[PDB]
Amino acid sequence: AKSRSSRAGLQFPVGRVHRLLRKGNYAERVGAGAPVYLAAVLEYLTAEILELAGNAARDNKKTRIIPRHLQLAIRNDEELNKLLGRVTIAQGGVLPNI
Amino acid sequence: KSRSSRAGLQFPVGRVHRLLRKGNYAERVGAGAPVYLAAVLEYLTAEILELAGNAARDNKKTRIIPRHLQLAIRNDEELNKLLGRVTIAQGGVLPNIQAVLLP
Amino acid sequence: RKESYSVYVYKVLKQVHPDTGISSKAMGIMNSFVNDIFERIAGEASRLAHYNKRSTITSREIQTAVRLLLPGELAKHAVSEGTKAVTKYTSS
Amino acid sequence: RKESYSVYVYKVLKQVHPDTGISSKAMGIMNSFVNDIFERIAGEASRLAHYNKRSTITSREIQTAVRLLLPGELAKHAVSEGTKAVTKYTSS
Amino acid sequence: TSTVTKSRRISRRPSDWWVVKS
Amino acid sequence: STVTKSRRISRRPSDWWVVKS
Amino acid sequence: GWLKEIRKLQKSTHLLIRKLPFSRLAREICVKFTRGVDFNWQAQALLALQEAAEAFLVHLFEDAYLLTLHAGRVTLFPKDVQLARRIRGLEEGL
Amino acid sequence: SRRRQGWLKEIRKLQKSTHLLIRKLPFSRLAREICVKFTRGVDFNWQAQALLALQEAAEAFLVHLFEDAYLLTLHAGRVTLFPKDVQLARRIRGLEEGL
Amino acid sequence: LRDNIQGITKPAIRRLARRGGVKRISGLIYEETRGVLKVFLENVIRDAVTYTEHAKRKTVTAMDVVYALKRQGRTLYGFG
Amino acid sequence: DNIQGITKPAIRRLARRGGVKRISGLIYEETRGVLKVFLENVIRDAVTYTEHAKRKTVTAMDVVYALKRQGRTLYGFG
DNA sequence: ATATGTTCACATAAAAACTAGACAGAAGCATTCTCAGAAACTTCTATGTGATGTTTGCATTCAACTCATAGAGTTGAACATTCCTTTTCATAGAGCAGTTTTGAAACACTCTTTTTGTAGTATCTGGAATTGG
DNA sequence: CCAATTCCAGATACTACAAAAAGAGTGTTTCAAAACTGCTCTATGAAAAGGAATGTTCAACTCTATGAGTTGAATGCAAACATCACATAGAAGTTTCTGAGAATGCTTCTGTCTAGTTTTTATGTGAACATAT
Repeated sequence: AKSRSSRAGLQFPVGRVHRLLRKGNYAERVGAGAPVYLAAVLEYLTAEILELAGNAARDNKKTRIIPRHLQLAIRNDEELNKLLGRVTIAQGGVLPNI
Repeated sequence: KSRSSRAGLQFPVGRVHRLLRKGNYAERVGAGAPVYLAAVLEYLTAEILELAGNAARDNKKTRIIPRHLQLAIRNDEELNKLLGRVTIAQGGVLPNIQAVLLP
Repeated sequence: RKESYSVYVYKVLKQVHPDTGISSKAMGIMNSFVNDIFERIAGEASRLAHYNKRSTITSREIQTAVRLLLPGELAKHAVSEGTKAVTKYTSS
Repeated sequence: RKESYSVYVYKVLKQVHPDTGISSKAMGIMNSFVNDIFERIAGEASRLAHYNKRSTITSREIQTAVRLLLPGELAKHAVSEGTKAVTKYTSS
Repeated sequence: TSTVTKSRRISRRPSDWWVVKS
Repeated sequence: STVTKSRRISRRPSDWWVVKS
Repeated sequence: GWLKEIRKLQKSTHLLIRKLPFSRLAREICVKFTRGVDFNWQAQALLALQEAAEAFLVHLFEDAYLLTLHAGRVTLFPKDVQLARRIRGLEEGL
Repeated sequence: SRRRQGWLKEIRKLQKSTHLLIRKLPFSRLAREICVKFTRGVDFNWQAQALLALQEAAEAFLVHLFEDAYLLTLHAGRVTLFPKDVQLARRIRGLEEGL
Repeated sequence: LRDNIQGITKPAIRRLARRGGVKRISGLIYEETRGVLKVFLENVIRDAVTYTEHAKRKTVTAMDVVYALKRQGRTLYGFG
Repeated sequence: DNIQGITKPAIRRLARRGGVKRISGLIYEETRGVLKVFLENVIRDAVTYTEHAKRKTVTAMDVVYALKRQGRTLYGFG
């Protein structure tokens, strides 16, 4: 009668993350606040990437995001480039470097 | 009547079985998986110990020290590729000097 | 029947940009990113719980794993977001 | 009240070199090596079992993980030793 | 240059992280 | 360059960064 | 001439190697490993393999040209690629 | 003639031993200073084995980095090491192995 | 040409080098590039075929390639 | 000035064990900075591991785990 | 001429041999769960065609490169001396870590019902191409 | 080179629906707080010796401009094959169902791995005899 993701004031699902934690054989028990914490972190990272992707798309007179915009947004950020250091984006290209 | 003796091994089978059961790997464990794992572990240990003993004997010694383990590991391409990101304490380096520097 | 994170990504996109769309390959890339980060954090929390002889995964393990995995300002803001979310969820 | 592989390493050494000893630091290094290899193989077998939607770890998963992890000749000889031990164990 | 996204997190561009600076 | 108890040839890691025909 | 070519290629995102030669090479390498049996291939698998290979090659060329500029030249040599593979350390350069 | 090549015998002797090269007390002082700069105001204790392991790891890292940097130096056509060699070695090793 | 390794032509290698930022290339680069590509493909294809024949299938799937690349330390996001 | 405790002869010994023949004067400060960055990263990870548990003493296993989490394995202190 | 290689006493921190004894491992049976075997069918992969136009292969060349050498300037290894800083042999004090109980709160397990992501289907439009200015 | 038109592939919008997750209750288990014990980290004292610090010097190293030898990016033209549209058969990947064998939970009996003693022991240290560079 009331979603847990709305209880936490989020958009990502909480019950699905809880089930995926329970069925991933990570430990024999799972707490109650761990899925909320994980969903909040995931939603924050998603929003952070999507804002820069939308900015990169707007700076090219486009109204739809393509993998090139995601590549630009990820490689033009310091901490995001540090986090995704061993990841390859398909159809993303490279950054213009002389 | 031991399982290790039944499989003709020196490494323990019950201990590996218990470690697999209490390691958060899967809900069920078979019967030949611990035997297979113990056999592989014993084979690797025997290879390393033989190479280290040969190194120590050629070095005119009687006891194996970490230096001999380093010399044995870094002189075998497959063992070197397996332990590529491992550091051995008090092991030192191999005596490798560039030929351009030496006259 | 398959499962993905498309609806939630679209929701947060409409939240951050009301007049912008997205392709299908970009959505697949976002799904892969979410799955990768999930796996990283969950594995780190599991091994943390194993090191200290515990059989439960709590928000403390998640916070420690986030502090260990993300760079500085990202980790600070993610910790703040998670703490705020847990505090809001508890008072209900 | 601690566990190690000292007695088994000593038995293997006596089988290989009957007139050679070993220090304590080398024994600690050997214990570390055994634990590392165990952890690697078990994790790879778990991942393999999860990919194909199975809830059991059998000798086939161990064999495939050994083939995936070790280089060529080491993998061949390890598979030989493993199947030999299995067929000797099941015939009793 | 930089970018101040929501939550006021300054998004900086990578630089020469391989040079020692005092 | 060395034959152990089992007949596995233990070779020295000579070179791996050069393309050989 | 070369400058416009580089500036145009650094802006596009399409694959640079043809599909049929890559498919033939991958199929022959795959049939070399098995016991003579012929395996079928999906199109997405070959596409992913080509994407990964091309990304790897472009990054290796970037590193090799860094080494070339350090050596004091402007022309790329095979020893630059070899030294980059060696410095990458047995896991990334191979 | 004072000494033709003493560096040769020095290298040949140093590549045969396996003992630590940095003193223990300055290393302990530096480690404690950094650790107290990380924590807010608390002063943490340190086991001896922890400091020994840290020193071993640091010295191994430095020796390997020096090997790679001298490879780059010899590629550049020189016999003297420069800081640019270390910088380029870190850059090519990448974000993790190059810090 | 007739050999399958010769199907990777000089224009394609030149385009890859130009995308990488290279300005001037030598003649001996193409064979080295072919050899490096061959080693890369051999490793990835061996791992993928192992993953494929672990299950009782006869068709190579994109997920096998993704798993091989991931276990070798190279994550791919597009074909997940 | 604890960073100055790492003297010039010690850096010389490290470079000589690494195989270096000649060293320039500007290298000691660079080496000090690199060592400082390495120590900062490892000590941050180890202190996080230590304070996750309710302890106030850094142990060897904390350092081992901190090194392992960065792609470096140590065998002597297991 | 000197570090190098080899040789003998010694005692000693270190390795090695005994023991007993909690605790981890083995034997045996009923329960329950899982993965292999069989039949079908439908999607996706292999194969042939027509054109083909699109791209590549081959021959020159000369302006743009690489490579070897020598002179001007810079500097790091080698060495005498000294004294300061690290190392070694005792020495507790006590702050902090390790062990044992337990119980109240937190987490797992089960049946029901609703609501939300999914799979198809029907419309709308951003983006790519071509031509002309 | 940019701007405008038109087309269509690829988005958005729109519904049924079925299965997954809250709601509520019940049984299990586990981890923090308290008391006790011990343990090793830290701060202190007294010698001491050898290794770091200063200063100077000179042969060894780097930088740079230049001439001699090599080559590959640009260009024109003829050939040819990766592509694409279309078609098309059929192989095997997937789904559903069934059933025998293996893992498991539990208990009782055994044998063994490890901590506490307690007996030997390679080898570093000191000093001395030939020797290649």
